[PDB]
Amino acid sequence: DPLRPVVDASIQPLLKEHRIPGMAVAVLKDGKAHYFNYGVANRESGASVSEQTLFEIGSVSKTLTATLGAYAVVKGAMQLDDKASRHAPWLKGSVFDSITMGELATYSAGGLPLQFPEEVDSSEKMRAYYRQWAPVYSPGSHRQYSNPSIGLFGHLAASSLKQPFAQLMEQTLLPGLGMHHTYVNVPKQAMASYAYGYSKEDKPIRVGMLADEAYGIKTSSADLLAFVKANIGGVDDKALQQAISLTHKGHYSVGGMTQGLGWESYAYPVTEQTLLAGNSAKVILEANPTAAPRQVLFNKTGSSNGFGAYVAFVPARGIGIVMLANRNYPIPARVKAAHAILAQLAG
Ligand SMILES: *C(=O)[C@@H](NC(=O)/C(=N\OC(C)(C)C(=O)O)c1csc(N)n1)[C@H](C)NS(=O)(=O)O
Ligand SMILES: [Zn+2]
Ligand SMILES: [Zn+2]
Ligand SMILES: [Zn+2]
Ligand SMILES: [Zn+2]
Ligand SMILES: [Zn+2]
Ligand SMILES: [Zn+2]
Ligand SMILES: [Zn+2]
Repeated sequence: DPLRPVVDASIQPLLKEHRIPGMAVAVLKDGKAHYFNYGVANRESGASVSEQTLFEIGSVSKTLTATLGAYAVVKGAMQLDDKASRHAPWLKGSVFDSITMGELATYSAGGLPLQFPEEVDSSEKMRAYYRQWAPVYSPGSHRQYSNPSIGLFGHLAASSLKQPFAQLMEQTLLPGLGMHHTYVNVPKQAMASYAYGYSKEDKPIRVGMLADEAYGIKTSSADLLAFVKANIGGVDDKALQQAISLTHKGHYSVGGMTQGLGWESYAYPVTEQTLLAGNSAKVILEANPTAAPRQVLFNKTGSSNGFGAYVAFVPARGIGIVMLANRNYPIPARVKAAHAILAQLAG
């Protein structure tokens, strides 16, 4: 593979510097998938990573949850300007009478936090959490990246479709996308392909309320590259195609980043500096005011304990990259390596 030297030059230094036990890398160019696999999925078994190895992709899950939401819209079960409580009777009477589904999807409802408080560990406590929640900002005015925000959006999207979220994903959406080894619940027969994550102390670890919706997907580099392909070349089902397209529309911007449903987008070519800034601690951790929206590059980061994932692609150039590791290594390292590889593929 004549792309191997290019990918190795950017990936190998990451593996050494951060002692990454294993990484699956997949690249798309000119309609062809290329797989580059490094190290081990499981340090006990010493089993090699392949493009069929399942990794936790953490917040990259939000691109798939967004696509379910968009599918619900395409099917007429909901609209992004619906008030949230329209799809949750238990939210009637709360501030969610005046927050929209799109605002939940784009983390712009008014300062829902990054994580549920640790005490919110059941269905009953979660419902009380949202019912008592007091907005910090007016709806639409600030982005605060939030699991409770998009988690709720996904949860209500499934409810709009009258099916549990895990079932819709595993039985309809993901196989519709060509993703047959992508799970919220990894089945018995897939367990032997399931990587372990490795904490900073080299302890093996595996994955909360609305975990499924916000960060719970297990998938392979092959499946994730198929999702990238679907975001470039498209898919057979008309409803799913339109769903995917809705996830590309920009809602608002924060600096040079434009927020859509799940995917975050940039004018391409994109400087390393612009891509680093939109994926910076400032953008991830603080509230930022929303501004008017923007070739286009789409990306999403994901970081669970013991896992670090990144996906980026450019439909106008037919290029894309997936990087899945079982170490949570820094986002800037992911962004830099991806940017370098895509620049070489773009020619
Ligand atoms: C998405 O991956 C999201 N990550 C999380 O919600 C989790 N942890 O976040 C950090 C490490 C900040 C924390 O400890 O609070 C998480 C999910 S399952 C699990 N065990 N941890 C992050 C914030 N998104 S990303 O874009 O920064 O990667
Ligand atoms: Zn490190
Ligand atoms: Zn209840
Ligand atoms: Zn529910
Ligand atoms: Zn520690
Ligand atoms: Zn057809
Ligand atoms: Zn919007
Ligand atoms: Zn402000």
